[PDB]
Amino acid sequence: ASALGKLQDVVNQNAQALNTLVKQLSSNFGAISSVLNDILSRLDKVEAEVQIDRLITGRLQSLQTYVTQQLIRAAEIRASANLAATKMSECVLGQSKRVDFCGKGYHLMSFPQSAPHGVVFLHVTYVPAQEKNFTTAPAICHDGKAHFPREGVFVSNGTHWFVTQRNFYEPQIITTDNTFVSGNCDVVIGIVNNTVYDPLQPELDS
Amino acid sequence: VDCTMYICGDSTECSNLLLQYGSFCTQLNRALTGIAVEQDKNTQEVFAQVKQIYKTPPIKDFGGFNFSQILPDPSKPSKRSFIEDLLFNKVTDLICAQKFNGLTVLPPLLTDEMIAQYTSALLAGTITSGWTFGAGAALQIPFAMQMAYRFNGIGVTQNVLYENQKLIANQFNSAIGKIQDSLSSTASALGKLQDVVNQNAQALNTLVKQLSSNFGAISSVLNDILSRLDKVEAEVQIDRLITGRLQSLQTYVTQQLIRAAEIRASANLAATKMSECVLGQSKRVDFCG
Amino acid sequence: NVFQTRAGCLIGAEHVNNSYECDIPIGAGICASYQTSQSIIAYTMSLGAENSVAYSNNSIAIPTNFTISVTTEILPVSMTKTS
Ligand SMILES: *[C@@H]1O[C@H](CO)[C@@H](O)[C@H](O)[C@H]1NC(C)=O
Ligand SMILES: *[C@@H]1O[C@H](CO)[C@@H](O)[C@H](O)[C@H]1NC(C)=O
Ligand SMILES: *[C@@H]1O[C@H](CO)[C@@H](O)[C@H](O)[C@H]1NC(C)=O
Ligand SMILES: *[C@H]1O[C@H](CO)[C@@H](O)[C@H](O)[C@H]1NC(C)=O
Repeated sequence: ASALGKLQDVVNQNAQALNTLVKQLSSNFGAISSVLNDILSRLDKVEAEVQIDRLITGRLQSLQTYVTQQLIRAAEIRASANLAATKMSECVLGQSKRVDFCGKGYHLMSFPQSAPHGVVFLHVTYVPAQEKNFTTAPAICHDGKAHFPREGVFVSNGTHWFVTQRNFYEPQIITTDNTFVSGNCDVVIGIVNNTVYDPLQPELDS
Repeated sequence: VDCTMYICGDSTECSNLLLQYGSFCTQLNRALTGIAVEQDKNTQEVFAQVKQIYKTPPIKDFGGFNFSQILPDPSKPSKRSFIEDLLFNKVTDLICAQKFNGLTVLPPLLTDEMIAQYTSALLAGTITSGWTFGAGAALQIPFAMQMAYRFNGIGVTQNVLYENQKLIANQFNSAIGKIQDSLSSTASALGKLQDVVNQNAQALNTLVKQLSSNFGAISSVLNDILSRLDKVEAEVQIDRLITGRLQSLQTYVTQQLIRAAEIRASANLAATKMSECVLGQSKRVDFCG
Repeated sequence: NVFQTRAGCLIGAEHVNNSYECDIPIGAGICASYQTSQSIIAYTMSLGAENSVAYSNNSIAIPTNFTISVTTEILPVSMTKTS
């Protein structure tokens, strides 16, 4: 039952101050009694005027306390509401590129769900799992040209340098359609030897 | 703040009168605690977004990027990066004076040494593991092969870095150096922090000085009204003190609530940057600067 | 039983070296939890669980698997309208 505390806290604090605001009716505030009529019943008005001031001044102040709290507290909700309206627009209606705005992990989609005086999102996120230690290289010399991965990176399980996408392991034989050439070898730090297979070359020989 | 004491010092006479204002005394503590609680929630949201404490490897080879500036200093007793010491010197009696009257400064849940372990972790994973440590288990990746991605993020093809690496190294390092003097040689950069600390210590001074004001009563010493006036009249006097002081708290409390609500907004801005900017790479123009 | 702290004077919880994830925050990174029979303890708050990423300039780690997690996120929207 503690997952909803955020909502539960809002509802309580509202009902909280109301209780407090009510209980302020029963306080003397320096006046002879907290029942507005008793001051009128016991005392002649001339004097009862000054008494009722201490009630009014007390109570009238006690509202401004309550009102100011609500204003401040609403300004928090007003901020939280925009956070929702931001998520609802970006997360639910679109797909968010903002890391950990929609909740931990790469975000796929979100499902809004209503809750009393609140909203609850179900964020369907993509969390990778199982790792392998790979030896990697930023580039591969072929003929002395350098080949860099068009998307993703080079890795090598053993001798065969595999280009693959970053966030999931799908090894692929390295061909020029996976790599764009740039510069040449002597510059790139840590470039390694390999042979980048040609799609076209085999198609030829016939 | 201790409402009963701050208002009525060491006097049951005054203390009994306070009961006739009801829940003011209690609802102030309920108010300030709400602040005091979420302060350690702010610091919680910002700094610890990371499941584990990562630590930098023993040997630093980043491809020419000196991080000895920003990484924890192994030789300090409280391990804090060389830069952070520049900061803790700039920012800064009020030590017990406030603590006389019931104005207490509670210790922040997280010691500074702990804050420096988070900002070590976040900085240790950022360097080694790229951005993936925010999305799950950290993934070691060659730092120079990290920066090939962060160029693809901004649209510069990675072949720029693999060719310009040495140059980019120096530009980075020489940029880090000037950050020292930017902080070292000017004390106004931290004004944002410095303003927060001052305004807090400000209102406390004001809140204290309100104890010495007559508020229409014959004197500001709560006992003098009792020792220089039979109680039946002194009752009305102490009201003007209480009404004055008790009001003067609500002024202070309301300020803190409002001011905290600003910090609460600034905290989210950090927690947003910390998540998006540090842990990821931001596509939001001029959000990260 | 008495244990002096950084936060204050803590009575009734035996100290422990052995630091665990925070449970009931107190102050200055001292978090108290109930378990060991059992007695309330207090200890320096441990921050997460330590890890040191095995790192080298040729070392990359690519995930070969994935999971799809659904994480509830809860927000207030409106508060009770009172007049
Ligand atoms: C890689 O090997 C090291 C030991 O040399 C180990 O500590 C680390 O957890 C391994 N990482 C992966 C991704 O398997
Ligand atoms: C980082 O720079 C500092 C500057 O004082 C230097 O002493 C340190 O050896 C440098 N190298 C490392 C460890 O990154
Ligand atoms: C806590 O850890 C230390 C080792 O760091 C050990 O000596 C001690 O026995 C532990 N505390 C307990 C479980 O009594
Ligand atoms: C990968 O294997 C694990 C363990 O069997 C499984 O939980 C997960 O859903 C699988 N994902 C893929 C890549 O098929």
